Amino acid sequence: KDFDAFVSYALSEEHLALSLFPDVLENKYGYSLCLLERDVAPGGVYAEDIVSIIKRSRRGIFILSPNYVNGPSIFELQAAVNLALDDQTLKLILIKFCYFQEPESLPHLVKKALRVLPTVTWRGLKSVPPNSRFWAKMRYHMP
Amino acid sequence: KDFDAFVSYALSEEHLALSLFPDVLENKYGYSLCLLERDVAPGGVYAEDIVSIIKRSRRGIFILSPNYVNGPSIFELQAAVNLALDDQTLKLILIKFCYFQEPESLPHLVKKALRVLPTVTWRGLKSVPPNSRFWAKMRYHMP
Repeated sequence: KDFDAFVSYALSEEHLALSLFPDVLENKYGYSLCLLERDVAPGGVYAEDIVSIIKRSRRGIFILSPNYVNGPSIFELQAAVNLALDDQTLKLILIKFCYFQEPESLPHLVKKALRVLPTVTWRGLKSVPPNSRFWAKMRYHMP
Repeated sequence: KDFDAFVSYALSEEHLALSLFPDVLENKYGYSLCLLERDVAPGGVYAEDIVSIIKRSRRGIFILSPNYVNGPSIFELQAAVNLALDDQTLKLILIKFCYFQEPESLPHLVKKALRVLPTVTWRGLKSVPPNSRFWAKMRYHMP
């Protein structure tokens, strides 16, 4: 394993994933994150790229939103859930970025994980300071 | 390889893939097709299986619709387009099941493939029967 946590995502979601997570967890608290766009080689087969970085990651961190659960992005959480039932060194954490209604024919096991996995509610401006409840819960769930 | 064609999808889109495509191409013309639900053993990683059946397939068949291009199924087509780059034994065909708009955020290679790949139109009751124009074009693009 080569990454503390892999960060999957659909201010904004994108700002929280790509600027805020590495700012706090990497640049301030020294963890080792994986972002698709930074750590993987362009081109390539996206299905393997994710199964690979999942296999080299200690946690999974999923920023849930309506755009996530109704888009192609949900491919990433399914793989994580698949790979997690084989290895439980892999611990998955959801993040409630905003309300999302959950879709109606998500595959069996993805519905299942939504029902039991730990969620940290993202609460906007309050959550942004590095000493916030949000990051506190994030750090608690890191290796 | 070992399959003539892999049939990817998100009456109904599922009836086409699961029922009519075996009825015509498999049964009626003796071809060898791969359906995810039928020809891979359950469990295992969904992203390892689509890459493996694509690698084993002479042809890729993709039933497009808004459901497909806006859901995670869009990653079956993204893999094949990259894999088909490496390997010229793999030829891809697009099926237009019903009108869709090219989603604004597909991977660069997927958008390219929508632009240039051979596209056969599903025309409802007219295309069902074996000697229909849709199956004629289909059998042309088979091995």
